[PDB]
Amino acid sequence: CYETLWNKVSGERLTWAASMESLEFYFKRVPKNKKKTIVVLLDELDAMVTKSQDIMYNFFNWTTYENAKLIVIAVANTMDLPERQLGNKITSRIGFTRIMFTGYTHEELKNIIDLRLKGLNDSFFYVDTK
Amino acid sequence: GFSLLFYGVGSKRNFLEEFAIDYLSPKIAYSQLVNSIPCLILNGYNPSCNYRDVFKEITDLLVPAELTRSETKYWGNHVILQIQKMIDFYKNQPLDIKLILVVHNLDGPSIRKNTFQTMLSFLSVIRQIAIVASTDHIYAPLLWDNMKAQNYNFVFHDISNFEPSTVESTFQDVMKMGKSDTSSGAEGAKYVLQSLTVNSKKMYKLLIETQMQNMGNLSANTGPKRGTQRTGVELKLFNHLCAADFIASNEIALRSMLREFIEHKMANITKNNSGMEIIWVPYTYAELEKLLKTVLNTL
Repeated sequence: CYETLWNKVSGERLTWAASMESLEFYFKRVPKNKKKTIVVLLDELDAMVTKSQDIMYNFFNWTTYENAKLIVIAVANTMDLPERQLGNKITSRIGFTRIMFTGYTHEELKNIIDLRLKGLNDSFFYVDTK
Repeated sequence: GFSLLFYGVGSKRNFLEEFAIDYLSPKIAYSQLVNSIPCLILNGYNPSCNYRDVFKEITDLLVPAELTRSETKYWGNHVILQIQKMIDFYKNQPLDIKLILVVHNLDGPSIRKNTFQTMLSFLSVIRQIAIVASTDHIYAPLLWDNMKAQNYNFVFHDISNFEPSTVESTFQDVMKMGKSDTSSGAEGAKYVLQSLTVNSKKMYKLLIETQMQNMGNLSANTGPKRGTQRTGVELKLFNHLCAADFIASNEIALRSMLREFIEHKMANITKNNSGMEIIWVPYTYAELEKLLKTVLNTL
């Protein structure tokens, strides 16, 4: 993820140990007039943090910087994944919002299925019989 | 060419380093005619005494010819195979003592192992280095067979002096009368924290608390598992943790106050299979939370 983020930012192909130093110099040292805001989506954040939890800290700590213009939308499965991996004092220092999506009710499933059938339900087709 | 073992009841430590430093080392140097012989002394009552770090020290003093490719025999042991190259080198050198290795408590907890004794026996064959050793345990001669007693060829001396052993009773808790498991090394770490800098204790407290987060996460187990590389903090993430709490100003001042824990083996630095440089504390989880409360959290 360090390689692919720094490649999308800069167009440069570096190794991962050179990409996180490239990103960390990018977010805290480079001025706000020279950069562009970056909205990165860390999708399925469970899979990145299973072995060493060094990867969830860096993306969240980069957002605490003043010069950084970084919005990490971190979508995962469980709600306690920040507090188990990082700890209590780190997840209070970052100060991120915390949304949970409850699974849909049965009346919400009906307004998904019948919403994808508005152009075809109760409608007329031309079928040839051969 | 005799190695020289001292046994008896009482501490032999103040005897051994007064004989080897004050008497022995100036008088070999005068008899070889300027500087004295280097006297590598070796605290074997320390349960963290590693044989690869001792052999790292000896090759800095002798500077031997390191081991060619035909001599490294398909995952051969480079520590043993370089001593055997060193014996064949020093069988033709002039008979001059140029190192005095002084082993306190040759039957101590980490040094009574078979790989340590095999190192020191083959190293005792070299007549250019003089072994001065000591033993406390009463079944200590059970530790050398006919091959190791040949390479050592000790002459034994009884020095009973009824000394207290107040330095040997530091790596091992005396309030518990000796059931402190003797091989932890964390009780001897408790003594080291008591006289440090407050900025060096705030770092080590931060290192303990962050690894204590990783042991309770990864193990999912109350029982005593001793902390290894998986639970350790990596070094570049640790620099961000101690810059927010104002311990270290940069990477170099962090590495300068880490290495004082590395030389005492209270913290280890090694790299994983990706290049992450992990820093980790070699103690169990129960010894890590006891140490956090008794010396570190009083501020």
